[PDB]
This record gives sequence, structure tokens and C-alpha cells, in this order.
Amino acid sequence: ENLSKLLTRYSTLNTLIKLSADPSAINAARENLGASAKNLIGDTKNSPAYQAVLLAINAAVGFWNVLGYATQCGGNANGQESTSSTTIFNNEPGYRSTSITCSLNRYKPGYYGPMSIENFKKLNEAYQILQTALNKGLPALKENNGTINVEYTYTCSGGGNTNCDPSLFGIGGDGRNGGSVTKTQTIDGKQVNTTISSKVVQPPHSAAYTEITNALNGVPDSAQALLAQASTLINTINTACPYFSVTNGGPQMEPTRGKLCGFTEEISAIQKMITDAQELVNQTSVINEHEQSTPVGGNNGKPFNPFTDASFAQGMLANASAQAKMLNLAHQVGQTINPDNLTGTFKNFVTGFLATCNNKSGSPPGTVTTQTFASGCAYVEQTITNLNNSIAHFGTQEQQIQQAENIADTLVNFGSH
Amino acid sequence: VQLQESGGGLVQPGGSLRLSCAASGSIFSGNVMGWYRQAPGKLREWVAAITPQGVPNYADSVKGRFTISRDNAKNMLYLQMSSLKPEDTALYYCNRLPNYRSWGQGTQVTVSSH
Ligand SMILES: CC(=O)N[C@H]1[C@H](O[C@H]2[C@@H](O)[C@@H](CO)O[C@@H](O[C@H]3[C@H](O)[C@@H](O)[C@H](O)O[C@@H]3CO)[C@@H]2O)O[C@H](CO)[C@@H](O[C@@H]2O[C@@H](C)[C@@H](O)[C@@H](O)[C@@H]2O)[C@@H]1O[C@@H]1O[C@H](CO)[C@H](O)[C@H](O[C@H]2O[C@H](CO)[C@H](O)[C@H](O)[C@H]2O)[C@H]1O[C@@H]1O[C@@H](C)[C@@H](O)[C@@H](O)[C@@H]1O
Repeated sequence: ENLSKLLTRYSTLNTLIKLSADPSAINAARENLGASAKNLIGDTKNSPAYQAVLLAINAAVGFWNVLGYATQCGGNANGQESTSSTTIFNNEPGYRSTSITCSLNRYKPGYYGPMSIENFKKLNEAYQILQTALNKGLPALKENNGTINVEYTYTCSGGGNTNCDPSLFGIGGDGRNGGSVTKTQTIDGKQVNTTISSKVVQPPHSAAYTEITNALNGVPDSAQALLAQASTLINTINTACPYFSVTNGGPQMEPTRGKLCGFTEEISAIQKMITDAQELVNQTSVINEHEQSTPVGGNNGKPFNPFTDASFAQGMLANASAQAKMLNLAHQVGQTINPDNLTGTFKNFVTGFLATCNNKSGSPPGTVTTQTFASGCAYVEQTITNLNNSIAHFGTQEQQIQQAENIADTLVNFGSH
Repeated sequence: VQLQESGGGLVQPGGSLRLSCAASGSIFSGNVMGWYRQAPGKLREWVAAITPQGVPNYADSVKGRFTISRDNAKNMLYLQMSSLKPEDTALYYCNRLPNYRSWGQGTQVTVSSH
């Protein structure tokens, strides 16, 4: 009906309309958005956005740390059965080992069977890149131009084994022993130089093997790019759907054998966490494109008119709403995996395995040992705790973001007429 | 999906109070929870918060006088106020952090010399 009988009931609205008419209050609100933007995209420990990115990525890594030791893999480079082919990937979490062996012969790679070596190559590379970056520490979300260097090895023995043949890498026909090739590769739209080198080794009393070294120079470490790597890791597991079987007083794996894509509730959560972090990282560009540091007021030195001097308000609203979205999504990521709200086999998988570390003493993130297998070793519990801590310490900033969203919303309304 | 505050009333400066909030499990469980107030002529202000594992943190205006706490078995949040001043007068409210869409009715706290 009329404004008074309305403000009788909703007195915090009267106060809002008063702030919306006062430049000193509008500018105070804009200073605040400036500051909370910095907490969100310029900080690390105290940013919920950062902790949520880090959690999504660590969940992916942790899932493979738990289950890789038990995953069948093998065959030759053409994706077919091999007779006698042993292919060993270094710095992976295998049974009592820092390497995973793929030497399942005779059976044909594919669904409900052994993972082909082409897939394991895709999986490995993403794993080495993620663990390398986890080790050096993830950058703040605004820093999206950084790079790192990544290096990893794998070997081939057995007669018939085509997995390290030089034509696969563009190295000469000769040149398995000593040959090398340097070649730009394309990763998340950026240009990476990659050197691939081959040597033959002939030990004293045991079989000859080829060793391949991959050196990736200028890999991007931005949140966007590392989320793409996590996505490759978990999608390759889920699409290839290989067979696994576990060596089980202590925690109980459910199911104990079968196909890996059969952890549907776990892979769907992981994929949703990644998706939610991708969309969270995309608010970064909306914040940057609507900076709030220019002060506002009336003009020709007249007093401020909220119905005509407020064309800045659409920007202010977009900036505030984006921040509120980064906060809600960060919280969503954590709730998808927090064991306090899980049941059944899923809860058991998380508290039993994913959120634990059997490595020897807690060594730094990104670290594989002979005792990594069957546990997550990706700081999943500590990351949950720190997400919650950052959120508790964002109490005031969340309230300021809401006030600036309300002020800008009021001004946008006034200015339609 | 429900928030119910209680325990408030009129007290004397230097006096003391205990507020309770009853929350539904879907809000409470596994979530940071916190307390807020809205004083006359102002917008809602954040007061205190506490993580599921029990770690508290407070706004500068109340630090050292208020204690926040939670009971995870019964879905309850509490706020214990000491050394109260008139400036602490307001409608007190509870929620999770980040905030659920809909707020409860709150509980009125008034501090007045006499
Ligand atoms: C099959 C194989 O590995 N042959 C190489 C040979 O291995 C034997 C020796 O190490 C020997 C030492 O005493 O031991 C044998 O294993 C024994 C153990 O000693 C014993 O303790 C245990 O109980 O039993 C096992 C066996 O049951 C090893 O099997 O060693 C040769 C000498 O070091 C090596 O040849 C050298 O390197 C090559 C690249 C070549 O230039 C030679 O001139 C050089 O001296 C053998 O490697 C194979 O050699 C043949 C040529 O005769 C081929 O060139 C072959 O490559 C082609 O074919 C393969 C198929 O196997 C691929 O399809 C590829 O596309 C072709 O280009 C080459 O095998 C490859 O390279 C080696 C290093 C390894 O990675 C294989 O997996 C590769 O396929």
C-alpha cells in the first residue's frame, strides 16, 4: 500500500534506503568489496575459494592413491593383448613400492579388464603434474600465468614390448639408445616445451630394458589448468573402467573386487567437486572486470541523486553477487565430501581410506612412498578443516558483501524510471 | 531448514545472559555455525562463529566478554554474555556460515541502567 505502513513492519528496510542515498555509505561498501575480493582471490590460507580448489584437486589424487595399486593394466601400444610385456611407471603408488607395474599379459585391455597403456599414460601424466604442483604449493587464484617444470620416467622390458618404441615419440628409427626429441606440446591453450629421451640399460644379472624420460617445461599451474588435469585423471579412470581386486584387522574395502567405475557415488562426487570449483574460478574474471575503487558522488558539485547519478550500480551488483557465489560454491565443494553428512559405503570409503595417510612420519604434500598405497595421502582431512576455518573467519566479509549487494540492488531499481 | 533462538530479555549493565539456538540437522551438521545481532537504526552485524570441531572466533566488539559454543549431539548453539553494556542491545540471531536463505525470529536483548 504505502511506504510508512510498510516501514512499520520492516525497519531494516528504512535503514537500507537511507544508506542508498548516502555516498559516504556507498563508498564504504565499495571499499569493503575491494577488500573481500582480495581475501577471496589474492590470499591462500584464509580464502575459502582457495581451500575449495585445493580440496577438489586433492580428492582426485587421493582416489588414485587409494586404488591404483590394485588396478589391472597391461598389453602393447596398439591396445591389444601382449605375450610378455612388463611396463613400469615411476613415482606411482604400487604395492610396497614407489612404482606401478603393468604386466598383465594375455587378457585383452578394455572395460571390466586391464587398463591399456595408452590410458595409463594419459592417467600418469596428469598425476605427475598434479603431485608436482601440490608439492610446490598452489598459487592464489588471481595468479593465472605461472608455470612449473615436471619430469617423469617409465620403462619397458620383455620381448614384444612396443610401449617405448622411438616412432611413438618422433625419435629416429635408430636412436632408442641415446636419441632425443624436443617439441612444443599444447596444454590448457598454453605452449609447453617437452623433451622426450630414450636410453637402453643392460644390467649385470637380469633383463634389458628401455627407459623413457619426459621433461615438461613451462606447464601452467593456474587453478583453471590444474582443475583440467584433475578432471582428466578421474575421467580416464571412469571411462576405461578397469578391473581391480584388493588385499584387505583394520579398514574394509566395499566392494573388494570388480570394476572401478562401480564406485559411482565416489566418482560422481569427485566430478561435482571439480565442476563446482571450475565455476567458482570463473567468478574471478567477473570480479576483475568490475573493479570498485573509483569513488562516487553527485556531479557539477550537486548533492547525490539516487535516481540519476548511479549508473555504477549494475557493476557493483555484479561484483557483489559474484563474490557471494564464490563463497557458496566453496562451501558446496566441502559439503559434497565431508564425512559428517555421508552414510553407507561412501562414508566408509572416505573415513576408512581417502582421508588417511599410511606414509611414514606426515611428509610434505605430493610425496609418494612404499607405504602410500591403499590410503589417500592428499591431506583431505586437513583441507576440510582449513576450509571450515576460512569460512568462520569470513563472517564479517560475508555480511559486507550482502550489504553492498542490497545497496546496489536498491539503486538499480530506483534508476529504471 | 529451521532456526529458533531464545533466552533473551531485559538486564542491567554489568549483568549477564545465555542464548540458545535450536537448529535443524540439515543446517547444523558439518557446518560452521554463528551468531548475529541487529541494533536499532542499523543493519545486521556478525558477532561470533564456531567450526564443527569447536574452534571459536569473535568480532572485536565482543571479544573477551562473550563465549560461543555448540553441542553436536543435540543440534544446539549457545552464546554466553558477560559484562554487558547498553551498546549490546539488539535482536540476536543464529545461522550457519555461509547463511541459509531464511532467518529465524531472533531473541530480543535489552541493556538499560534502570
Ligand atoms: C627381448 C629383449 O629384451 N632383447 C634384448 C636382450 O635382452 C636380454 C639380455 O638382457 C640378457 C642378458 O644376459 O638377459 C635376458 O633376460 C634373461 C635374464 O638374463 C635372466 O636372468 C632371466 O632369468 O631370464 C631372462 C629372459 O628369459 C634379456 O632378455 O638384450 C640385448 C643386448 O642387451 C638387446 O639388444 C640391444 O639393444 C637393442 C635395441 C639392439 O640395438 C641390439 O643390437 C642391442 O645389443 C635386446 O633387445 C632387442 O633386440 C632386438 C634385435 O636382436 C631388437 O632390436 C629389439 O627391438 C625390436 O623388436 C622389439 C621386440 O622385442 C620391439 O618390437 C621394437 O619395436 C623393435 O625395434 C630389442 O628389444 C627392445 O629393446 C629392449 C631394450 C627392451 O625394452 C625390449 O622390451 C624392446 O622391445
